[PDB]
Amino acid sequence: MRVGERFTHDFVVPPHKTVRHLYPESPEFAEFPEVFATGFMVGLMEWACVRAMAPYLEPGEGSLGTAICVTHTAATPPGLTVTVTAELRSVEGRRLSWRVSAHDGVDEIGSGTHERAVIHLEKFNAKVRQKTP
Amino acid sequence: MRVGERFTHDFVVPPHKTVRHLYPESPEFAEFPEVFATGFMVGLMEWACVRAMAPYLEPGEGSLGTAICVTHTAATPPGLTVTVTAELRSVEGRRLSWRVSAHDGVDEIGSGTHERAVIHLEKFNAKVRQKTP
Repeated sequence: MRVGERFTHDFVVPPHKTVRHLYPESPEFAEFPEVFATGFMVGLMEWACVRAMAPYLEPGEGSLGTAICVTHTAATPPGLTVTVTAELRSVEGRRLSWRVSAHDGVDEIGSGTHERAVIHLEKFNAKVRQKTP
Repeated sequence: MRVGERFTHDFVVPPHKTVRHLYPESPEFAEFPEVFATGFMVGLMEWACVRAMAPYLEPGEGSLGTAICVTHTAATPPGLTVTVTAELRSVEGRRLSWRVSAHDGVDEIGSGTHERAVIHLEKFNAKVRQKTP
């Protein structure tokens, strides 16, 4: 995969991706404005990068997000379409860095960077099960 | 509200806070490992800060996350307790900046900064309506 390549991905925001839906178990978020949650915008940014990566993984491999650095600069109600642009900045071993950017058809809603690590799934899964209570 | 003020928030990770649960609409996340998603980790760090700032907000005020910049350095299967620490690093009028970190009892899982803005809830909510389809 080539540094500089861009992938864009569109998502109509449903009613259930507001801050109250991220944590339905939180009383403290229960009365928040009905806007797209930062944690859901982050997942939508990961989703874009994972889709861009998928052609380049060997069977048995996947990836996990290892860092996120983004701003969230305008609020998005349900119904608008959020487009995420993921651009490859670098590949160093199993580490990929992305520039990630999102716009709701009205405003830029956020941007910054995201890093992912390529993992061997069977091995990672067996390791992480050994910390399971 | 006081700079260097610290809040701890403990949360037992349930099975439904994996990558697959953040976006059940996504075929691409369907076979990810069953570990605590970044977007849910972001959410939990935001929840810690909203709890800490609550006793300082005036009636009719709330807040929104305006930036998240964190690493995610180890994985967490359901069942472990994630403890988030939120330490206020600056307040300048409406803008609060927190140093956030989380550990799952076994590993430090993540570290960085979270910014939030105090909003006038009626006035903000009116602004969301003028862009609601």
